[PDB]
Amino acid sequence: PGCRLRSQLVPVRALGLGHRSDELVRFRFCSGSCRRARSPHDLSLASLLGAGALRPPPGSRPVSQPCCRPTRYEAVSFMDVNSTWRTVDRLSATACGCL
Amino acid sequence: DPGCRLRSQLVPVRALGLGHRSDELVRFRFCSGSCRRARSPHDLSLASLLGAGALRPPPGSRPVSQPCCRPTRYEAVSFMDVNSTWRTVDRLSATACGCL
Amino acid sequence: DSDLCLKFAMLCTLNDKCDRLRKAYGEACSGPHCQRHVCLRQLLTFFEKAAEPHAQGLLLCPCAPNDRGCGERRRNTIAPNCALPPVAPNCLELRRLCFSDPLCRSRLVDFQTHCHPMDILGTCATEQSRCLRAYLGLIGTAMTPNFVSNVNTSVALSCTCRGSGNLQEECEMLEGFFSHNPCLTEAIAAKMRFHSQLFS
Amino acid sequence: SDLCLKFAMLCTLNDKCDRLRKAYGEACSGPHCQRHVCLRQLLTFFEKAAEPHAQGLLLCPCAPNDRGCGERRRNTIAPNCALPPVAPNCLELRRLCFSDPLCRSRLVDFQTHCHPMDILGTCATEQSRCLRAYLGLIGTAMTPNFVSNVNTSVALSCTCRGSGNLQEECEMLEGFFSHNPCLTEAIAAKMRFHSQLFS
Ligand SMILES: *[C@@H]1O[C@H](CO)[C@@H](O[C@@H]2O[C@H](CO)[C@@H](O[C@@H]3O[C@H](CO[C@H]4O[C@H](CO)[C@@H](O)[C@H](O)[C@@H]4O)[C@@H](O)[C@H](O[C@H]4O[C@H](CO)[C@@H](O)[C@H](O)[C@@H]4O)[C@@H]3O)[C@H](O)[C@H]2NC(C)=O)[C@H](O)[C@H]1NC(C)=O
Ligand SMILES: *[C@@H]1O[C@H](CO)[C@@H](O)[C@H](O)[C@H]1NC(C)=O
Repeated sequence: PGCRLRSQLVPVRALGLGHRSDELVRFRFCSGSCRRARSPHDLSLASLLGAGALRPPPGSRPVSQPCCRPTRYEAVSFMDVNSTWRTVDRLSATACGCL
Repeated sequence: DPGCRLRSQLVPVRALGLGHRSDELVRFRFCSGSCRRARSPHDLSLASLLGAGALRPPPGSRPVSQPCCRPTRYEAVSFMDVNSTWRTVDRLSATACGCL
Repeated sequence: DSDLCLKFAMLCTLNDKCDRLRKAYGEACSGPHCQRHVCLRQLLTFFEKAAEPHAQGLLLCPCAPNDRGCGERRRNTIAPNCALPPVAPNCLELRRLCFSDPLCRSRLVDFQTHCHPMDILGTCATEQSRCLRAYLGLIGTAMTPNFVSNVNTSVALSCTCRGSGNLQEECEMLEGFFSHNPCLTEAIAAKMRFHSQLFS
Repeated sequence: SDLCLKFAMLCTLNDKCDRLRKAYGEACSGPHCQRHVCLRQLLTFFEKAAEPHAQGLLLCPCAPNDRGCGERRRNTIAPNCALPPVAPNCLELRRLCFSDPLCRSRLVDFQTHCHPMDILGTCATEQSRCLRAYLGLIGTAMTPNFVSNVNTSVALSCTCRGSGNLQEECEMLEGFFSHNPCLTEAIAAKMRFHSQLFS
């Protein structure tokens, strides 16, 4: 629920890597709320968004919290459809933070 | 420009949730927009997995697949309250933005 | 139903340059804290740098007679609880403190040059707009003038002539040049009428 | 999907096995491969992984015409990285093995447990001790592997060319892998087991 390292088996083919594989790999990523050290700016941003006092900008809406993000990574390795071992560095998260 | 940048809007002091009461409007500045330029290999694979339907939703918020547009610097906001007294609240308004 | 002092504050906020300058002194002049010299310096910059019409709208804003909220806003616009000493000194001592700083002496000279009445009617020695600019040019100096009331438009230095001794008249003359000066009164009054009319 | 892929995924599902497999996978990847680092990680894998996982990973059964299953089985140890690009003489390989106390130990074990006692496949000890000693050679100077993607024969990466007066001794060493009823039947049995387990 709060900001934490998460883990799931995913198809290598979903990773968007080009190399084709029939393997699943463990992939780790970061997600969750960063509602703790609540800043004056974020409190007011959240107030204004709640009061609807801000016209929405072009693009993404502003976030009123730090984002749950990875701080460190490890490689992901797998055998591709031709049975060649492949490795991609820094693809999988190993730690998270509120950034 | 939908890319991460500093945005400015004139807002009622009353909507800022400050507990000082004021009839004034202030310029409030904040950061918002896309950071897809600053995506890592992790970010790119996480965006692919999400686009692909590959991940069960974790509890709480959706994972983000790119840096967040966030203030890198702040300044105070100042106004006169309903009793005609000048008030200042520090670090309320952004002055610069980053893909963080 | 906002009063015009609030509306004129907001016209300043709407102008990029004036907003930044007003925010700057508002910050410098806030709180039970306040470094008085920093507040005074931000006031001086504000009247120096802001467009004259924005600066005169902000301060010389009109209030209905029974609108004490407007008058109180107008009287506190320059943050006097910060900008002014909490003890009002003798007016002649205050001018002496003025005379000791080249900038303040020069601002006081121009106020005397432009705001001197040439006749009993209140004709100014030059023109009303030059008098207003010289009057506002004293805000942030040792001789900072301000509205005295929330129910009328009278202005004064923050000084007294009590304890002026054998120099009582010299003191009242200096004080009076701000407190009961038909050139200054008429210049202020006309500008206030213009402000009411702009918003009518 | 084939049972080689299934057993690879059983390892992935096990946190401890997945970590050991990823580690050699990473050390044995790419054209930039560092052979000695890959070999170290293979030794570690077979040393530390649960025997049923390590055996399932490598000794996995493939249908007659399943070239993809056999190619996967054949490449599981990353032989392009683990094996020298040029195959030396087989006795030289043994010599290099004798020169390293760990390798020397592993070869003795394999010679002890995988000695055939008859044509039926009876081992000097037990089938399971033979398999353990066999996999104990992977990541050493005498790393055995599947020869083909269509059959289950296994061999060292070496030749008996340039052997001279030492031809028979050389072919005898090769024979311990090619013509060894104990080793052959132990691998074939385990593969049958893995088939039947899933079925
Ligand atoms: C705009 O509105 C203002 C605000 O009301 C009026 O200004 C006041 O004017 C009156 C009358 O001139 C001033 O009255 C004087 O009070 C002096 C004491 O002042 C101090 O004390 C009070 C504390 O309660 C403070 O408010 C003030 O800040 C000072 O600290 C008295 O000593 C004077 O007394 C003398 O006059 C009376 C009447 O003749 C005599 O009975 C006494 O014997 C003595 O001689 C006087 O009472 C008042 O001080 C002013 N206040 C301010 C803030 O300036 C303006 O007149 C009005 N402008 C116009 C043009 O109408
Ligand atoms: C398997 O194939 C290899 C070469 O592809 C061959 O040399 C070997 O004898 C074959 N083994 C069996 C048992 O047929």
